[PDB]
Amino acid sequence: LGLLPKPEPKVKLSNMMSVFENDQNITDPTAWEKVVKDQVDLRKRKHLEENERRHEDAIKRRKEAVNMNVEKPTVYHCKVFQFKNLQNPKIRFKLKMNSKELSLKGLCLRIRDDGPGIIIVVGNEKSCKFYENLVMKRIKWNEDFELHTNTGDIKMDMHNNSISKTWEGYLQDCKFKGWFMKVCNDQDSLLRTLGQFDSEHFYSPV
RNA sequence: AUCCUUAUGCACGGGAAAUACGCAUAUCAGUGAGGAUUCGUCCGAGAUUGUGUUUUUGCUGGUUGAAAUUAUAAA
RNA sequence: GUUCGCGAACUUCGUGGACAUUUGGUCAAUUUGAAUACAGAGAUCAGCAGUUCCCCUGCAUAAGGAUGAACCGUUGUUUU
Repeated sequence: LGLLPKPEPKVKLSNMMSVFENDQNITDPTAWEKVVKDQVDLRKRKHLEENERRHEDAIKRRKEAVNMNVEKPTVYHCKVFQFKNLQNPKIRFKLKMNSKELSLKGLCLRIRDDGPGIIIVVGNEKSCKFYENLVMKRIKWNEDFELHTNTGDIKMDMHNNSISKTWEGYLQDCKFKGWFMKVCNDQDSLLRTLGQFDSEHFYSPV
């Protein structure tokens, strides 16, 4: 009740020989072949083009969508860990980038660079879990690594270093505005820093 | 950001089948349908009824035949 | 009586069989107030898509994993 488009015959290289609606099918053999192969390509290309378009639009959406979603978080899972040492760059990098990725409110404090330190990680539960996994399974805090400096590249054998999850709880409010990794010269300083969020307790002296 | 799992949705592509595939102001149904069994047990999702098509829906193309047939106008 | 056969002088005598019958056989159609018709009016070949179920492939969403990536992050005259 329209004739707004038209419906043609879907040829392929197995039909090819059997379609006669479109002309030239034996007349101009290679022309016909080109047409049919070309058609097939278009079909495939169209499919691929469609996929590409979808990919694009999704991407466009996602950026906007993230920005839009400033939802009010009802409850925050938290996990606070502590490590004997982290003179490795790699571990630090992991802690950073992962945190950045996962909207992970928290920090990683420590004493005297080489000394022991704490991580406090907070957010949605899945993210927290992921972080924990990264800490415990993915990273080896008992690995031997290299320090790159001007004086010389220093080998750091650390079989002694280890990592433990202290806490794994739910915090009434997450007072951590972001992920504020730090170092301190002393324990008192560290404590003070911790209490900037009105919460010292996360640390555990052993 | 990279790789994978599942489900789905959209499609390319490749197949098989339409004896199949629906629909319901229906009756029942994981608060058990229908089935297994070595008999101790086991699987666990439709069944009943009614009914619409079902040697097929929608469209295209050819040959043909069919009989396939040619405008006006001035000297 | 009507046929076929055989014995005696086509023709005739002597003789042995067999001898029903009709129903089941109306073209329709049109023009009638019997004529026209005349058996009664798309075929065949071939694509494609649809429907269902499957498998693959790429994309999307949901979820859910796994993994990577250096390095530290935030609460009295020259360097003021």
